[PDB]
Amino acid sequence: LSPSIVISLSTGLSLFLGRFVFFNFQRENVAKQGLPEQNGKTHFEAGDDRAKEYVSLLKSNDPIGFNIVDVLAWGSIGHIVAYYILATSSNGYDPSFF
Amino acid sequence: DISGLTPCKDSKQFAKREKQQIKKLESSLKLYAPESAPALALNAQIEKTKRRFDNYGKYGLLCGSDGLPHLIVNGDQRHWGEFITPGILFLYIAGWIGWVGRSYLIAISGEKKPAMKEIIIDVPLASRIIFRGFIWPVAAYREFLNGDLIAKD
Amino acid sequence: MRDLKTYLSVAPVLSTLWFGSLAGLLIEINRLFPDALTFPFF
Amino acid sequence: TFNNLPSIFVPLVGLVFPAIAMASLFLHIQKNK
Amino acid sequence: WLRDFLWAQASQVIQSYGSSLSAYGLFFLGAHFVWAFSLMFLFSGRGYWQELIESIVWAHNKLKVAPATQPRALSIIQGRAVGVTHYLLGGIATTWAFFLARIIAVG
Amino acid sequence: SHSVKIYDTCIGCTQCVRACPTDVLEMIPWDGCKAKQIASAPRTEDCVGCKRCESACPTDFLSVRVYLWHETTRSMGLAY
Amino acid sequence: PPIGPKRGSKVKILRRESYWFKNVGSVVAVDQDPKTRYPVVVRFAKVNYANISTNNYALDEVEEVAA
Amino acid sequence: MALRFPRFSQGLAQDPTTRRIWFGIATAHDFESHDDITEERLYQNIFASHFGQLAIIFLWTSGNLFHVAWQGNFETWVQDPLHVRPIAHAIWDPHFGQPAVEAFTRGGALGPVNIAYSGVYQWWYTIGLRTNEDLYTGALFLLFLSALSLIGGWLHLQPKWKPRVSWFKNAESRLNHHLSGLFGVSSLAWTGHLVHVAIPASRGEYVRWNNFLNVLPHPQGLGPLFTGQWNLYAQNPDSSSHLFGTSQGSGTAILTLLGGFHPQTQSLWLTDMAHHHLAIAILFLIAGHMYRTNFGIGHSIKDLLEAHIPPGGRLGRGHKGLYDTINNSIHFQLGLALASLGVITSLVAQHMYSLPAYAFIAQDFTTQAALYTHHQYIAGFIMTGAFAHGAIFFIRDYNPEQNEDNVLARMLDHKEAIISHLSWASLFLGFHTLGLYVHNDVMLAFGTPEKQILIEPIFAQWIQSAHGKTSYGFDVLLSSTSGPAFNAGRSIWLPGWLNAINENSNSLFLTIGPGDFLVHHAIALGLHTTTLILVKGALDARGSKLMPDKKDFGYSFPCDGPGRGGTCDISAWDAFYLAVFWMLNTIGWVTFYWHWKHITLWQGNVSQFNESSTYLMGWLRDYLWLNSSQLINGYNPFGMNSLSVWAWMFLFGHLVWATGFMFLISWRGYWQELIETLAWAHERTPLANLIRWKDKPVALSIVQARLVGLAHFSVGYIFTYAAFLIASTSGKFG
Amino acid sequence: TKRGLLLKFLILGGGSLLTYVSANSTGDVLPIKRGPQEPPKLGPRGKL
Ligand code: CLA
Ligand code: CLA
Ligand code: CLA
Ligand code: CLA
Ligand code: CLA
Ligand SMILES: CC1=C(/C=C/C(C)=C/C=C/C(C)=C/C=C/C=C(C)/C=C/C=C(C)/C=C/C2=C(C)CCCC2(C)C)C(C)(C)CCC1
Ligand SMILES: CC1=C(C/C=C(\C)CCC[C@H](C)CCC[C@H](C)CCCC(C)C)C(=O)c2ccccc2C1=O
Ligand SMILES: CC1=C(C/C=C(\C)CCC[C@H](C)CCC[C@H](C)CCCC(C)C)C(=O)c2ccccc2C1=O
Ligand code: SF4
Repeated sequence: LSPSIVISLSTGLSLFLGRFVFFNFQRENVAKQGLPEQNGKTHFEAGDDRAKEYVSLLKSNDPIGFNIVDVLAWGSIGHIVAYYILATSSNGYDPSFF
Repeated sequence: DISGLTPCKDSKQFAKREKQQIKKLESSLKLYAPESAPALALNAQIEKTKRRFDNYGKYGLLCGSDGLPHLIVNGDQRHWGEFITPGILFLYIAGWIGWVGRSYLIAISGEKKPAMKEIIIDVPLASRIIFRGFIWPVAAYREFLNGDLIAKD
Repeated sequence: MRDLKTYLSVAPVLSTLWFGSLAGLLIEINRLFPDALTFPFF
Repeated sequence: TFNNLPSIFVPLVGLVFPAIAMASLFLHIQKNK
Repeated sequence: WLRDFLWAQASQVIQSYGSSLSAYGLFFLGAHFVWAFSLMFLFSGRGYWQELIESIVWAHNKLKVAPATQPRALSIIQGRAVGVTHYLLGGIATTWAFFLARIIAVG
Repeated sequence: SHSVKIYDTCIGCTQCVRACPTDVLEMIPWDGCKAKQIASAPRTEDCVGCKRCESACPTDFLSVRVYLWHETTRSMGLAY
Repeated sequence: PPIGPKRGSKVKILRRESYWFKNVGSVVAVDQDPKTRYPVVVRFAKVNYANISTNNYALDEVEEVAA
Repeated sequence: MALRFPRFSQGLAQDPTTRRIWFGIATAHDFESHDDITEERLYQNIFASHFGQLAIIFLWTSGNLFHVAWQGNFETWVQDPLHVRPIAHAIWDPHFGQPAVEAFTRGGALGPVNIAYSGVYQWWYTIGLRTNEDLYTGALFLLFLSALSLIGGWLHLQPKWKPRVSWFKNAESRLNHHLSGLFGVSSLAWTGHLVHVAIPASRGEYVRWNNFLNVLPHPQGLGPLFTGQWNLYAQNPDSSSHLFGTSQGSGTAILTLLGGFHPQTQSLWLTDMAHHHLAIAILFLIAGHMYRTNFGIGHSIKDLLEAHIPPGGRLGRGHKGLYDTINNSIHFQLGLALASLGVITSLVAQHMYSLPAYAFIAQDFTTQAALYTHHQYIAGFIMTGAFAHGAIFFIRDYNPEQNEDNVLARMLDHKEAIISHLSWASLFLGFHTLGLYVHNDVMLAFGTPEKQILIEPIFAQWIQSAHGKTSYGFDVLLSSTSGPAFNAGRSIWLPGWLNAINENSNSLFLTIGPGDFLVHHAIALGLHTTTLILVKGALDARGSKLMPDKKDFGYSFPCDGPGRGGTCDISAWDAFYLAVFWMLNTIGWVTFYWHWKHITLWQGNVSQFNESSTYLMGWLRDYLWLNSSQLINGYNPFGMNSLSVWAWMFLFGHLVWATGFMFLISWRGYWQELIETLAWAHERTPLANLIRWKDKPVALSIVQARLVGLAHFSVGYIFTYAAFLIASTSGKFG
Repeated sequence: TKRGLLLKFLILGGGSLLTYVSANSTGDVLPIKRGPQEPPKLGPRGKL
């Protein structure tokens, strides 16, 4: 398996899990935690004028609600698992338990 | 032979320590008349030393490179006599004491001024309470199960 | 003797009697079984 | 003159700067607005 | 004084172990201790020790072994007395062990 | 200077005032105790902080209560 | 009606700032005046750090023990 | 705000006495207690102060670099490192006599100099930095960073950039950035340095800023990384014959996991450390992207604490409400921070000696001792401060009604159990450790060392035997060849690790014995007792049965009067103050143990420690009396030597350690009634009625004098032991 | 007489005289400016 094939397959199978399988769990956990609450109020509600949850980057169209940040997240997991596969395979290491 | 320690009956440094101490005592034994009382006390100390080293030989003590009996307190049966068989013999006796002095404190807890029995110990009451702690472990066990060991505030 | 047994019942007199007896016990044990580092009696 | 520079600065930091700082901070200690 | 007197003359009290003067060796260190043990009393104060004692008294009430003579930390004056007492004892016994070991082992 | 605040657990025994070496305290009329009096503290500016008032207060913890605070020449026990 | 516990009733203390907190005591007397804030005089077996065995407590700073 | 010098406090400014000066010095950095203070202004002052501290850190490092560049023999040290002495800085003392100039001339210097026992030579030589111009450039850059931190601290005090209170309370974005960038990108950048510079510098060529864009750290270059063939970065590990600083026996690998030491330097491989910092960079960059900041993903630390409530209520309400008692409380943040920092500082000390990272730092023996002693005393102090700030949190910042029944209030619910079981553990340890030490003292006294109670540390020897140390015959996971641990790692790092740990000459997992057991239990006594004092002062910070209103008196207050039996040293500050004594004792034990074990290893007679560490007259004779000969002979009547300064500092530390006893033993009241007589004498002495104080000269305050005695005590402790540990380890050098 | 001009004068005159007389002090007044004036001896363990 060439490394381009490995990277592409693992990334595809990561954001496939993110788009279809582990979407409702991730999103319901997100809604459960919700926001970082500083003394009941949120970080932006209490002030700071910099911790506003960006919506111009999260408004992207999808029938299920996939955004570019989930594309980065599932896909960072993708490239990470791909490089774990690639390095672990390219390292001729003998666990030699037996 | 645990922890890289030769036994003391086989350790050459242990026998060398024995011979060194014995020569140190004999060099002090020469200054006295062979029938005199200091000389006899030194000879008794010499036999005490010799049988001390023999007994540390026969009781399974392990000697290091320095040549001194080390105690293996981990749990090996061969060396339980170094820590656990004494240790239980401590926890018994110690738990005798605390089970006595606690019980006494419960027996003089219901007095009018119970502090004048702390400084003036009722020897009859204390002598009745002292041997209650002979078989203290079953009393402490049952009082733990009956809840009488821990006050409920 | 009345009120002497109360004095001998006092904490320091009783402590010195108990610890003198106990110390003599330990001392005579160490005379009988000197230089002990193991309990070999099982 | 680079082996002479310790002779310049060790007094200037150790005698002169302590006099400056002690005087200035003693005035700041006793000031009243 | 640290080198030619304290370090130099306190060689016989450390080589004392073995020969008769081993007690003077021992009474060196123990005296060295009790002096330092006094520093527990002089430096500290009754309040900390009373609060530690009340925690330990809680630990004793939880086993029906509460004493009737209520445990109180030493009086402030008594803490100072115990401190100066152990301080003088330890320092003076250190000096006594040092002196006697040195001078019995050299003259 | 200091802050000698008292609390309503006072019983009107008049020992905090009889111990005070600077007249910080004074008994006033009150209706909260059997003795019908309580120990005020007007002259807190004269308080040295010696806490004889609360080394004589026979309550469960304390009623008179000295909180050490800004130290003036009257509160630092200074005759110079 | 006499308010509070009785002149021999056993009681325990719920006052956080007391020496005898969560410790039982004996009610000496209860002041029946409804203007004294701390009427319940309690007597304790063991002295406090001030070598005092009694203090007046409130009605809600006290709890009639069931023993 | 106020008028006189404590402008931050109009209570000390309105103090006629000299207490104004002292307390305005002391309470200067206690921004929480100043007048007209807000949480916003408190946070902003803290931020600017952090900038000032970073500026001073970079300035101090620039000073080290400048004084090694200007006055150091660093260009000569990188030629023959293990036989040329480092030079910290020059010395221009106009009080020096000509013999002292003849004596302090070391390292092949033009004049008198000081020997760098700090290890900056070894560390700088290991990370590159060959010529003195490199150190000059580094000092210039750190001066620039000092000015940058000063600029930032001034800029973030102006109104246009004064950050808001809710910005310092963003406890998710800060963790995200600090894990990802401060911890991860910084470890990644240190890997970049170790790969582009320090590994080429160890293997000859000097990759500097002018020629680092046109040299390859690996001959292929980013093919292995992008193609995933990362094993190509572990091809030539410069095996077993590499001369550090020259290309003889060098290699091409940059991230090979070898384990163990260099053969020449007896330090770790720069390829190992490059791969290390790379690995933890990946781990910290991954761990950064955890806390939700702005982007709709991540955790909220609130709903992690709020959600970690166990059913059954064994903890109680769990961590329900603990985000607010840390985010809104800077003393909880500071206590946790100093706790972690003390743990990892002790870890730094315990790993830098046994796994030395720098070239020829295991070969200079005084450097290792100075470093271990330094970081361990720093760690003990930082730990004492962690606990002191936990106490200050419990007094100043703890809100019980906000955190009812949670995992933090349950501390105070059963604080007596914690304090009493710490008071059991410490009491047990002291009784038995001292009993065994005294038993062995008496046995050696009575000439019967065979009667000693020499309890072998089987449980640490078993761990050493679980790491490959074949010195006890336990045959455990890594000492046994037939095991899963000696199979899954026998091809990667266990060769080097085994060949390093089995070497009896290095500090890696030293061969221990019964003296090591006994002193480890003394160490446990010290840790448990310092912990007891500190935890007891933290949990009795809000109040006790003797003083339930302690929270109303603040952290530092003298006492509560002589009433109620006596309330001397009842504050949580006083608990801290007594715990500094027990801490200094504890670190003195750990460092005495370290220094004697290591000086006996370096000398060669490990048997000396093994037969002499079990009884305390062995510590007094064979360590303190024996190793202090060359020290106290630093200046004798017939001459002096290079250790004269350490003899003088030894006696100086003795003098101030004894002067602290004046303030600790002798208390106030005697001194106020003395200074009253002195004030009388000044006001009635002719030609001195002209001169009159403006600040009324009162004696030192009580809590102040406990602090001053503790400061003299600790200064003397530290200076005395530094002098002894450097002079003894530099008088002979192993 | 002028204090603000006396404090400044004493500071910038004392510091000047001190940093001057120390600079031009030959190797006869104070020995720190002489130098070693002796062959430097090797340290323990070769030099380390
Ligand atoms: C806490 C630390 C510690 C420990 C563990 C020990 C341990 C020991 N020391 Mg050391 N020692 C210590 C502190 C310590 N010492 C200190 C602080 C000092 C200075 C004061 C000394 C000074 C010292 C000296 C000078 C000597 C010792 C000796 C000994 C040994 C005691 C042998 C002996 O007489 O007991 C024998 C057992 C007893 C006395 C207990 C008997 C209890 C009674 C009879 C009741 C038991 C029976 C009971 C009814 C239960 C039966 C069961 C059932 C049928 C009911 C032992 C190895 C001696 C030795 O042999 O050297 C190794 C010795 O000469 N020690
Ligand atoms: C009379 C005793 C005495 C005195 C006064 C000095 C004086 C000095 N020695 Mg020392 N020395 C002495 C005896 C003495 N020596 C002896 C007997 C030996 C043994 C042979 C030595 C060995 C020795 C060595 C080995 C070195 C010195 C150095 C120095 C110089 C330090 C440079 C300086 O001022 O930096 C500034 C001083 C400091 C930073 C230290 C003061 C720290 C203060 C107290 C703490 C901070 C307090 C607070 C924040 C600020 C308050 C003050 C504020 C108003 C400014 C200085 C001239 C060094 C030197 O010349 O290098 C340049 C050096 O390396 N000396
Ligand atoms: C990725 C972006 C980023 C980065 C790099 C930083 C970096 C920093 N911030 Mg943070 N910050 C950020 C984002 C970031 N911040 C955001 C988004 C916010 C708003 C939420 C804040 C809010 C904030 C506050 C409120 C404060 C900081 C502070 C700091 C400084 C920490 C002090 C220090 O030097 O620790 C250095 C510590 C380390 C590098 C960790 C090392 C620990 C390891 C485990 C030790 C062992 C290895 C050791 C390094 C080896 C030594 C060997 C040899 C080289 C000596 C540091 C400059 C503080 C400061 O100082 O202000 C100026 C401060 O008060 N920041
Ligand atoms: C050598 C000096 C020394 C010694 C021995 C101790 C001992 C102790 N300190 Mg420390 N302490 C010291 C100095 C010392 N301290 C100093 C200088 C300070 C600074 C003020 C402190 C501050 C301090 C604090 C703040 C705390 C302690 C605590 C403790 C206890 C810790 C538990 C332990 O190890 O008990 C084991 C017992 C010992 C080590 C006692 C040794 C004596 C022997 C074993 C008893 C038998 C001797 C002999 C047979 C009696 C006969 C003599 C006579 C009747 C004729 C213990 C009593 C803690 C505490 O008490 O809580 C438990 C605590 O919270 N101490
Ligand atoms: C840390 C900084 C520091 C520095 C750089 C010096 C520098 C000096 N000291 Mg030291 N000293 C210091 C700290 C320091 N001292 C401290 C902290 C103490 C207390 C322990 C002492 C105690 C001390 C004593 C007791 C003596 C010295 C002496 C000396 C002089 C060297 C003797 C010699 O060979 O010259 C010989 C040179 C001369 C005799 C001519 C002196 C030239 C003077 C100083 C010029 C006047 C300058 C100016 C007008 C006054 C200062 C202005 C102010 C702003 C600083 C030299 C000027 C000796 C000395 O000279 O006495 C005066 C001496 O006896 N010092
Ligand atoms: C007072 C207070 C405070 C402070 C406190 C402190 C200061 C603490 C400390 C603490 C500490 C200082 C701690 C430490 C700890 C540690 C631990 C807990 C450990 C663990 C470990 C482990 C778990 C291990 C494991 C392992 C091993 C064994 C080795 C190898 C690897 C492994 C991983 C396997 C605060 C602020 C908080 C709050 C308030 C109160
Ligand atoms: C250690 C210490 C304490 C605690 C010391 C205690 C409370 C006194 C020691 C009492 C002994 C241990 C009581 C036990 C002796 C009994 C007679 C019981 C005998 C029965 C067996 C133990 C033999 C203080 O109260 C104190 C007060 C003021 C300043 C400094 C300090 C101080 O340093
Ligand atoms: C000696 C002593 C004094 C006398 C202390 C006097 C009044 C203060 C010190 C005298 C002068 C001011 C020496 C100053 C020494 C240092 C040079 C000052 C360093 C401070 C700078 C860093 C700012 C006390 O007042 C005292 C009070 C309470 C308990 C114990 C003691 C105590 O032991
Ligand atoms: S001493 Fe206490 S109870 Fe008595 S009058 Fe004063 S405040 Fe009231």
